[PDB]
Amino acid sequence: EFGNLARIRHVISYSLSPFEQRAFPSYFSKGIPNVLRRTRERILRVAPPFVVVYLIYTWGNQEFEQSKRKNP
Amino acid sequence: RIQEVDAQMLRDICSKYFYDQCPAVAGYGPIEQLPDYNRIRSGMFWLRF
Repeated sequence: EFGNLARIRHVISYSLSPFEQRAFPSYFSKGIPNVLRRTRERILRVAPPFVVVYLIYTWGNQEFEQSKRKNP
Repeated sequence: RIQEVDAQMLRDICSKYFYDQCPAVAGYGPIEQLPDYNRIRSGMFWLRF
């Protein structure tokens, strides 16, 4: 509930009207580097398990296909 | 100049200067319950008008 959540002192905040400012201010020119930075920060934690299970999926499919084949 | 003011031009002038405008807000003190600017900007108009 608003008004009794925290004790804040010596903090000033400045804003604008939504009619006084652009909706998309420097969208691509500041969005492509920031998305690239977040990607650079998170690929080494996210991607390699998915790459490993991609190789597990492909290996399992080819091993199933080879076990289908009649051994001479 | 005062005597020429009736209710019709009063609400015409007030709809000119007050209705659906973007205000300037200044708060000082325990102002946590002071609403965010979108709430004041929504309070600058009525949906019943």
